[PDB]
Amino acid sequence: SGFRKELVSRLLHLHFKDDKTKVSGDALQLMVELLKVFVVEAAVRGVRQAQAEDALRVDVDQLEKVLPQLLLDF
Amino acid sequence: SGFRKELVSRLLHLHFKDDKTKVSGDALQLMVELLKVFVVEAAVRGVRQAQAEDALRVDVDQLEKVLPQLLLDF
Amino acid sequence: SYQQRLKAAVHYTVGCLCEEVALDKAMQFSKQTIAAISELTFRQCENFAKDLEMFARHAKRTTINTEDVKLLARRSNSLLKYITDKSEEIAQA
Amino acid sequence: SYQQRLKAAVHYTVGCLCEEVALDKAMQFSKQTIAAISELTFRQCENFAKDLEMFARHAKRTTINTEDVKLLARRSNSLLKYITDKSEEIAQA
Repeated sequence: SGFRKELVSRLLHLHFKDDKTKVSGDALQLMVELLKVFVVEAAVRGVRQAQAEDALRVDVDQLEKVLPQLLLDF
Repeated sequence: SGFRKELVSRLLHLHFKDDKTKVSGDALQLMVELLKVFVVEAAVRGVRQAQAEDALRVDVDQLEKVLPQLLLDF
Repeated sequence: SYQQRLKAAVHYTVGCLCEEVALDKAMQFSKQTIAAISELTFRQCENFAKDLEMFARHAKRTTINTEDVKLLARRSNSLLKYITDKSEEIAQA
Repeated sequence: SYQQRLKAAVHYTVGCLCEEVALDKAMQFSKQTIAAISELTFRQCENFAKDLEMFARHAKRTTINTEDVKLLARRSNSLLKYITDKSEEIAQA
């Protein structure tokens, strides 16, 4: 499971400030991996936080606690 | 009031991984300014937080609340 | 709508990824949490995209390469390592 | 010791800067808070230093310039603007 190249390409091109900007094939494959690790990290850290608070499941409250540090790491 | 070039230079060179690495005069002057803004932001946000909590002075507790976002901005 | 379609596609993949993690960790995610990670992942693409562009043009290039991508992972040793591993594996094929 | 001396020097300037702000805002800082901002500013230099170096070598340079420094301020519009202002003012003299 993971993100499709085309999706990632469209997501990137949405925000480029210049029309000339392009993304190499390898870079795009790498971005696919990078996005997957980002999501997985969010999820895993969310779980650890839920476990630490002894919660039944990961709620938004637990998630929000780990976001600041997650964003610093990326 | 502010940081001296020499202090900043020594601070930077402490962390460079490569001995060839050097810093231009203009860049160093800029770094002096950047560090000042960093400190001032931390101080100003700390105060706003203290005001919001209606505190007497800025304690470490108020400070720690604003750091995550401060670090994201820098 | 264009962005809604992109979002929904992101949301679908985030759902799958989270479900894998819920299995591996024997711990569930609320539907709201999965949605939050999805919005977050969408927002993150903006930062990644803008940074990649600036990193490219900083090296006076208009097309982003894997060095730009590695730079994106510069901030955490374990991340840079993971991303560098993946890049070699990609240069392999 | 070398790093202690650097730290103390940073602490002194942080103290001055904070005191200015405590005046302008009619709000005091505990001594602990000032110390915390000092440690923080010291740690932050490591990140600035490492980034600057990587940004330089990304452009295949060994000497850091003002473009590298501006890149450091890339993440906030108001910061990038402030830093760009200062850089022109510096290129003036």
